[PDB]
Amino acid sequence: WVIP
Amino acid sequence: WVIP
Amino acid sequence: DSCIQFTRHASDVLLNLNRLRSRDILTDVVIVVSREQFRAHKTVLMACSGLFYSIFTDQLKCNLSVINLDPEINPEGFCILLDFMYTSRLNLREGNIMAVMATAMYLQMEHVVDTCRKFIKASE
Amino acid sequence: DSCIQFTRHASDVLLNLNRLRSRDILTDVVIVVSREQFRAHKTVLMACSGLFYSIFTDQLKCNLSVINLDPEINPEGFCILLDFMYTSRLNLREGNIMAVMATAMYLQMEHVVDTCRKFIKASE
Ligand SMILES: N#Cc1c(Cl)ncnc1Nc1ccc2c(c1)CC(=O)N2
Ligand SMILES: N#Cc1c(Cl)ncnc1Nc1ccc2c(c1)CC(=O)N2
Ligand SMILES: [Cl-]
Ligand SMILES: [Cl-]
Ligand SMILES: [Cl-]
Ligand SMILES: [Cl-]
Repeated sequence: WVIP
Repeated sequence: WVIP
Repeated sequence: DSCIQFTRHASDVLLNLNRLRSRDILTDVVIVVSREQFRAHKTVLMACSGLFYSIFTDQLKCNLSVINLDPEINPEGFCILLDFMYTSRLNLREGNIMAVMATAMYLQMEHVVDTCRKFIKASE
Repeated sequence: DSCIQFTRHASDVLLNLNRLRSRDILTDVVIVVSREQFRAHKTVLMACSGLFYSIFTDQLKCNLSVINLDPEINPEGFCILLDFMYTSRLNLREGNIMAVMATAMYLQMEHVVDTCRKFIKASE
């Protein structure tokens, strides 16, 4: 999971 | 396009 | 093999599938979550959820145009997960995390359940 | 928005759509290319090809279970492009490049046409  |  | 790969292909396919959903193009099922209804593509639902994969591979349920979810399922939680299926983006907030996690457990979406558990553990 | 994103989501969806195709699950069209037939999902075809996007948004053609391609289309070229649609992987070789490029032009798959043009220009 990432900060897009 | 890339070499996968 | 000696194939070449187009990096953005999977993302572009998903963007187009979401565009088709938004315009209600070739949607083949309506998911009913208490008073709310959500139109979708069976193949996308199966590709994202262990529960829908089970439902639409069933010889009788594969032909149903309407699927009614358990009454305990929160419509907003379902909406957030349906958006995630079609976009890879999860709108996870303090106010919806419990509903999203419970919906993801029911839908059998392990990666979503995982990040919900981690975000909850960080707040305790 | 304040969304989080699962990097592998689009790739995982596409892998599952290809698994459904391989098992002939919820495929809703057969593409006929001279003596050969290819089963697929209309939504994936539309998401990858300008030609299929046009065909399946047509009020009459959207309901067809069989689509016959132009007799000039090479089945192997179509097979290679169909695999690319479901995998992001293009099996481009000296022996098939001309057929793949012609098929991609017909199918309106601009990125494939682009790499074919570039590979051809490098060999002249
Ligand atoms: N459509 C399809 C499909 C196929 Cl073909 N093969 C394998 N899994 C498929 N989908 C599916 C099954 C289980 C789970 C998920 C997706 C996400 C998750 O957390 N569990
Ligand atoms: N399905 C869908 C779709 C939608 Cl909804 N919106 C916009 N394009 C869509 N698909 C589509 C249209 C044109 C082209 C491609 C795909 C690849 C390419 O080279 N040209
Ligand atoms: Cl029904
Ligand atoms: Cl997931
Ligand atoms: Cl027909
Ligand atoms: Cl393309």
